Amino acid sequence: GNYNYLYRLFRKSNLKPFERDISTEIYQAGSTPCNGVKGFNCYFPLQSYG
Amino acid sequence: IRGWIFGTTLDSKTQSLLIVNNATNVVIKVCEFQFCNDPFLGVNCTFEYVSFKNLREFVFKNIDGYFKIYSKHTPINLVRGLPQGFSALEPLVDLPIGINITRFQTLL
Ligand SMILES: *[C@@H]1O[C@H](CO)[C@@H](O)[C@H](O)[C@H]1NC(C)=O
Ligand SMILES: *[C@@H]1O[C@H](CO)[C@@H](O)[C@H](O)[C@H]1NC(C)=O
Repeated sequence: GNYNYLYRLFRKSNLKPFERDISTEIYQAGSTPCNGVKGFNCYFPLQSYG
Repeated sequence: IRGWIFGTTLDSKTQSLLIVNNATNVVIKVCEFQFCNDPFLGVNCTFEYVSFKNLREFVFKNIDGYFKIYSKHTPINLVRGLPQGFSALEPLVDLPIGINITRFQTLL
């Protein structure tokens, strides 16, 4: 697998037309504040096709 | 007044746009910046571009990831506020900046 190529699987809101966003903050998937650490309902928003 | 900053968080974990006016030059730049808590003019880089008696007027608007600037200059008499009269601003630039915007600040 080649992991140089990434896609965002989670975001707070849909993009506006031609909106670009390189941010890498932890996505909060539920009730609990994630404070920049991975865990239950606290996910890295990028993935790779590999 | 010699510049502006625009963005969502304005600094840190998100992108933001900087403009600076520099005697004869103009500079425009976009990055995940970390500017001062109280910015100043006087004595990353995911987009970049380079080039009382008066009133300078401007409009800034963001549409479809482009950022549009219009402007006008005029002489004035009125000391208190914006003078009653009429002129229309004309387009300067239409920049493909792509970022989201929510907040701004003046540089002076
Ligand atoms: C743009 O940024 C603001 C402030 O963070 C946010 O509320 C809004 O959801 C964003 N808009 C889009 C289209 O992602
Ligand atoms: C600001 O303008 C001066 C005069 O043209 C120039 O020497 C300087 O390089 C400019 N600043 C930048 C960041 O280029």
